[PDB]
Amino acid sequence: PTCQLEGDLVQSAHHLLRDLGADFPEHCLPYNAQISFPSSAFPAATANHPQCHKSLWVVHESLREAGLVFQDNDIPVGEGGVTWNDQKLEDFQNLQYRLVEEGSCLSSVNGSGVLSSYFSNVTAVLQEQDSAACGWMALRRDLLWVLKSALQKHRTCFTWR
Ligand SMILES: *[C@@H]1O[C@H](CO)[C@@H](O)[C@H](O)[C@H]1NC(C)=O
Repeated sequence: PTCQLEGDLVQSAHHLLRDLGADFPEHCLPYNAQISFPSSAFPAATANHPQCHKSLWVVHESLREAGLVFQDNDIPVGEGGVTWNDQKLEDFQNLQYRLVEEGSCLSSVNGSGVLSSYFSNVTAVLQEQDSAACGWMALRRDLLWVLKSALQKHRTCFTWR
C-alpha cells in the first residue's frame, strides 16, 4: 500500500457532499456551541514545511470518524429530518470508504484527542431525536469545510491524476 490520499477522490467527495444537500440552516445555529470543528487541527504550512502528514491526518481521521457516525446513526428524513439526495450520499460514502482504506497508515499514529472530542459532541447531538437533524447538518457543514480547506490550502499533499 502506497498510503496516499488521491486528490481526485477528495475533490469528488467534496462535490458529492456539496451537491447532496443545502446550506446550513439558521435554526441550527445554537448547535455550534456543541459542534465546532477545531480548525486549528490543520497545520500552518510554511516554506519547506508543508506539514502534509498532519494535513492528511485531519482529512483521513475526519472521514474515518464520519464513517463510524454514518454506520452507527440513522438519518431522519421526515419533517424534523434532513432532505439529502440519498443516491449521492451513497456515492459519497463509497468514495469516503476508498479514501479511509487507502490512507490507513495515517490512522496508525494516535493523534490528539481534538478530533475525537468533536465527534463525541456530534454523536451526542445525533442521538437525541429533537436535535438529530441539526447535528447531521452541522457535521456535513464541517466535513465540507475540511475537504474544501484541505484542497485549498494543502493541495500538494494529495496525489493527482
Ligand atoms: C462539546 O460541547 C460542549 C458544550 O455542550 C462544549 O463546551 C465543548 O467545547 C465541546 N467540545 C468541543 C471539542 O468542541
